[PDB]
Amino acid sequence: DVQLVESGGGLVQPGGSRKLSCSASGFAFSSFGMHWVRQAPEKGLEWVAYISSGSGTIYYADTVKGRFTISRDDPKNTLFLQMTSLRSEDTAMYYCVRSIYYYGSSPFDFWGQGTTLTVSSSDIVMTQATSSVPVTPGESVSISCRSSKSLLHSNGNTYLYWFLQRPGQSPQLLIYRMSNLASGVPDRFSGSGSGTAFTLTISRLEAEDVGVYYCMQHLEYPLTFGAGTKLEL
Amino acid sequence: VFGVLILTLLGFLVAATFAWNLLVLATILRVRTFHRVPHNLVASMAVSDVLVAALVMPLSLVHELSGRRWQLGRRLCQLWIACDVLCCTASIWNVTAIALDRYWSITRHMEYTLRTRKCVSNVMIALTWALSAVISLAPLLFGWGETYSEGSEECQVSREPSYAVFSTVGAFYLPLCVVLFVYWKIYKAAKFRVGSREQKEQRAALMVGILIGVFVLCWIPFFLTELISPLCSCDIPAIWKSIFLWLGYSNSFFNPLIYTAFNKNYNSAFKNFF
Amino acid sequence: SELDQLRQEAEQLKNQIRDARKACADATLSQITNNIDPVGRIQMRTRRTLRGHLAKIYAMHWGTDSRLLVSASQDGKLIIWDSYTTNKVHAIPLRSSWVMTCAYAPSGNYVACGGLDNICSIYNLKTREGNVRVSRELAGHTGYLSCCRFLDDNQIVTSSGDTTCALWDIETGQQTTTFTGHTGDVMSLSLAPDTRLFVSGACDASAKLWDVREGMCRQTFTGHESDINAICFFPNGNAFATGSDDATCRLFDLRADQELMTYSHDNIICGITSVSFSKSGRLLLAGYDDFNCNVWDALKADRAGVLAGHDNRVSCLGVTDDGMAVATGSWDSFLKIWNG
Amino acid sequence: IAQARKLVEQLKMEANIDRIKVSKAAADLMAYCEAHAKEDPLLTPVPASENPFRE
Amino acid sequence: LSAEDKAAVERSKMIDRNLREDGEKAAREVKLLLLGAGESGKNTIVKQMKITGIVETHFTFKDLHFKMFDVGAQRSERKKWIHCFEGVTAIIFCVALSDYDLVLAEDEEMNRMHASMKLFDSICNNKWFTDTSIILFLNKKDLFEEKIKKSPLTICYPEYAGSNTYEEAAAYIQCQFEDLNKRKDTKEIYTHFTCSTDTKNVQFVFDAVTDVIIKNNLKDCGLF
Ligand SMILES: NCCc1c[nH]c2ccc(C(N)=O)cc12
Repeated sequence: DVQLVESGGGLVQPGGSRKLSCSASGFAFSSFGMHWVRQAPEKGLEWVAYISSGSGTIYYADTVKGRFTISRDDPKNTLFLQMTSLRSEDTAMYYCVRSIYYYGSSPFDFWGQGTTLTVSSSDIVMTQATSSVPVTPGESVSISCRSSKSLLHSNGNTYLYWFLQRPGQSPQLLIYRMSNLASGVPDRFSGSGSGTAFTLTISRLEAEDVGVYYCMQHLEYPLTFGAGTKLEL
Repeated sequence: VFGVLILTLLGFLVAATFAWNLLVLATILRVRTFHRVPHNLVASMAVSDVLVAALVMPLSLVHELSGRRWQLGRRLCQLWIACDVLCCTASIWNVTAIALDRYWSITRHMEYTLRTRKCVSNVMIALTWALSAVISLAPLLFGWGETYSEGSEECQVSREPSYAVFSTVGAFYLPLCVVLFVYWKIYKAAKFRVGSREQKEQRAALMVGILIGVFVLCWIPFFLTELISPLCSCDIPAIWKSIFLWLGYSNSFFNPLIYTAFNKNYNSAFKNFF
Repeated sequence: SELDQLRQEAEQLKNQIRDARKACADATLSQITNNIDPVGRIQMRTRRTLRGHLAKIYAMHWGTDSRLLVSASQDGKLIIWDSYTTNKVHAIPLRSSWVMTCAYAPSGNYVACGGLDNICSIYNLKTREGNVRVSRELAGHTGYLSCCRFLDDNQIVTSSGDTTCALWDIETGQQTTTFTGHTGDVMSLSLAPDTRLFVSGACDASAKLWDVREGMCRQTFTGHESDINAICFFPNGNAFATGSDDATCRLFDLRADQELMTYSHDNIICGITSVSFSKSGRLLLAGYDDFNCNVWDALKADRAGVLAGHDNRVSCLGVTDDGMAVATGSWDSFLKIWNG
Repeated sequence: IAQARKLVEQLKMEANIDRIKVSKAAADLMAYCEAHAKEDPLLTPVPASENPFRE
Repeated sequence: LSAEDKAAVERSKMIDRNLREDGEKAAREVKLLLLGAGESGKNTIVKQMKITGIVETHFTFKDLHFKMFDVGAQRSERKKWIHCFEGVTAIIFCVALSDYDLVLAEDEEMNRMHASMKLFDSICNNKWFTDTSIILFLNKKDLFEEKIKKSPLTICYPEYAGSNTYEEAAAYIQCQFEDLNKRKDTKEIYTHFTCSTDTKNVQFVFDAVTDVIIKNNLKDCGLF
């Protein structure tokens, strides 16, 4: 019974100060690292920050470091994000994501509802070949994307993730490491790839399957998100 | 000297005090059950006892082999007369350290837990080596005494009337008093914990007496002579001083004869080793 | 009255069985393998060493993917290792610290353990939350547990010191079938590759072959002198090897129902703790009480090598599914992984 | 007194099985060991190129 | 190594840090093994010092944490699990004085006071408990006083050769249980006559444990 509650938001003048709050319940909060992901209007997702269990590792984005900080409260099961030195380019809705890392774990499984934030007015790159692909009902279509750097490691494990976002709904994890299906997802979806080119295959498309797909990489920080593909009937 | 027999005996002493300490140091690391609190002090004892045998005793042997004239200039005299007053003091304070542990584990077994123990142990293994350095590099890195002899090359530890008393008091007399007091207390406790057959009473006294006598007879004549000679402005023959020096150096031979040979686990490990 | 003639009939039946057993014995297996090229020399070195148990180690079990491992110690802890990187994945605390067995589910979702509390506990490793929790406690034995094996995700078979073995149903927690016939404590189990029969060694110096579906004894094998401590199945599925306290290991054959060969020496006087085979069945590894582990040629009874790296006695021993490594546990609280 | 009857019944049930010669079974073990010999990493050492436990 | 193995290493570091932290909490405790025979008075002993398989009990007296394991409900072979308990601080033994006149139920030619002696002889001289002390309790003494006036001790041992009084019989009984120890150079036996007494039962155990700990500390120097 995982539930996510967030507090804070609303219009504010540039340079204002506030704090973003998160609430967790129904699971061991002390054993999960947390991520902050924002999505500007008419834009894709963007990784913001990461904190591990025990507060032993903290990371920030290139355009975020210096004007942001993260923290957690184990006894109260609370997550914080202090707001300072705000700009007009930070108008986005912030999500909360949990992740656990051991041999065989599936990170980014559960996503929060998020809260709206708005104000008054190299590295691996993920590229999707086609912005919008028409869909024929009852047929099978595929979505393909590529990367500038190979995602194949010495240990043999590759780091590619697929996320589906329903219209007006929080995204959910479909496939992790390009070949493993997440729990609670029907067997219609199937992931594939070879070295640098990855294609996602769907056996059949239904009325529920319509949505926006995203691609992710986890070889190194920061985490880059490819532009979403609009599935149109 | 008085025949080649003395030289052969000194060489055998060098070889024995090097090889035995090397064997002990190898054994502590080889055996993986030797990772407890009272075993780190034995490792410090062994390394301090081997650092003098390996590189402080042959230098004295060649220095006294023919004439009281140093082979090199000021490049070696200062270095040789350094570990001599550092790798020996760190051995006297290691014996005092092993004693204070046994006392606090028989007199106060309650507060001496599995943490307090390790903490106080490691703290002592530091202060011991720190103080050693302070005294050794005092008549040099602050300006004091000679430690420069002359063209006659008479390499000798400073003979300043204040440095002699300071170093002797800070190196020997305080550890001597501490060891005597703690072992008297331990012996009384062991006597009391027997009465309320006879081997358990006639072996404890023998062990304590062996420890005290071995520690005392090998260092008490040297230190008292040093303090008495400069201050009382009295000159002693150069033979007695040399003999006392060899006694002080030879104490390192007896030093692992007690804390390692008579133990059970260490003896079993030695027997297991070829 | 009728007791005397019943005893006489039982004795004559036993004599008839032994007469048939002797009559069907044509020749020993040693003569057949006289002209077989021997293995030669076997050398193995410690590739990994795992530490973290602050007590004696009593059991272990390999995962079905030949990478994960489970160990149980009398410190009250259940640790899941990653053998490749010597990492720790889970650490489960037990209600009772007197544990003497552990097992790993073939599917990889469940882990079971038991001990002196006469209760077998089953743990769930894939909960929705990021933690493990007890899913079912099985009770009904009147003695300490000795072995534990998973038939599948919903069945399990245990053996205890009350001279009985039982087959459980995890969903309901009720004993489906019980096995009787042993007159002493049962100390070991071994499931057939087909998962249709199993064998058990007891303290009365005997072994029996059971039928899981019918719940009846089919065959019994004797020949040991003191007590049986370990048992294991041949990869073919038609033979098994045992290990005792008389410092001897013996190989039995189901189809002929006899004993084929014995593995004894003259410098060995301590009992065997564990027994395991190789992937092809050419070697037989047996742990010993003198801190050593030996390797025997299964078809010639010749010591091919020695695995001496432990301070205290060896208590557990296992071989991976693909046959690339062998792990050993001991009372010095260290797990070592060997390779050839 | 039922223990004696149960024991004698079990003994009677176990004496009706069929048995084969030892040499056959020995040949069957030797043949299996020879057939599965090439895939035994412990028996035949493998090069360190594909050894997962690469220290 | 690849942004997903460092997390595994830090998780393992947290795991073994927690393991080490929990390990030293259970090292500052005294473990005692409770033994006996039948209804010799283990229940009364537990009642005097209190807070299926193995039963455990916890109690504190003077900032010492005690754990007592009762293993009287096994009925299996003692040989196959007695080596699990090697390393306990001490062993508590309970004997009923008022058992010389009584015999076993299923067997008539067996004194109930001889089986206890056999069990004590077996437990005391074991390859696993060579350096472990034993605390001996003689439980029922008032009923022994009541029955000693009319019945003689010669029924059990026809060699008592003494007046049927309390002291001369109790001392003989205590002696009969103390020469069964053939390891006098390494083992010590503490005896206590108690019967529905007060905190005296716990104070004796505290004193014996303190003595055992002090002697164990002294033996590490080769000085005892
Ligand atoms: N060869 C040992 C000499 C030594 C060790 N510690 C000392 C401390 C003081 C003095 C001294 N010459 O005053 C000498 C020594």
